[PDB]
Amino acid sequence: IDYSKLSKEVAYALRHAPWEYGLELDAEGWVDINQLLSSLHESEKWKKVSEHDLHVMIEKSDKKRYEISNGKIRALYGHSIPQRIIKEQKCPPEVLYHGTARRFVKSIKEKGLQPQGRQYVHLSADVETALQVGKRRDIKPVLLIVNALEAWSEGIKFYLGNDKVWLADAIPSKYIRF
Ligand SMILES: Nc1ncnc2c1ncn2[C@@H]1O[C@H](COP(=O)(O)OP(=O)(O)OC[C@H]2O[C@H](OP(=O)(O)O)[C@H](O)[C@@H]2O)[C@@H](O)[C@H]1O
Repeated sequence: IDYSKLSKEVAYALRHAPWEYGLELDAEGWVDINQLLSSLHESEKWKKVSEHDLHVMIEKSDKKRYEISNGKIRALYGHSIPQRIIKEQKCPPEVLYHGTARRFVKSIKEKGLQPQGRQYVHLSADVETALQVGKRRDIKPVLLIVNALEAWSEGIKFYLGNDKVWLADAIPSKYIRF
């Protein structure tokens, strides 16, 4: 089992297109794990995949993308579906980070950080994690430093993703150090 490719398939089902797998996510993103497995088994590549394989995929991952609880599974962040995933509001640390591509910096300066295709702006707890986010689009990514606690004190909402991935509503440029 190629766990990296399996994770990409699971991400598509749990973040982007659950309907394509015949799945319906609840308000917090959960779906029955046997329903996900049944849907994965529609694809020739994944007919061997067991629940055990999903736990191992999670255990071996660089990132805490998914969690399995009481026979249900969800993605913790990254969703793009029309129905807003309900996340817990959370006061952020003083500073969070956002790694991006050079070609987006002018637009972020003018408009702030926007959720774009996702439901939430995604932020990083540390510099190295943020640079890895930016490296997905740019070999020379730009580190943005977000005055997150200041933004929160002025009404910008932040939400729990995981220990390394923070979520937010749109963040005005005034809170972003370039
Ligand atoms: N006003 C504006 N004008 C122009 N561009 C703007 C803009 N505001 C923001 N942008 C940029 O628009 C891109 C959005 O791109 P994305 O939706 O992929 O967000 P992201 O890059 O944060 O990545 C999410 C997670 O996906 C991966 O997680 P996984 O590995 O899949 O688990 C990562 O690790 C993350 O945690 C980003 O470049 C923004 O900088």
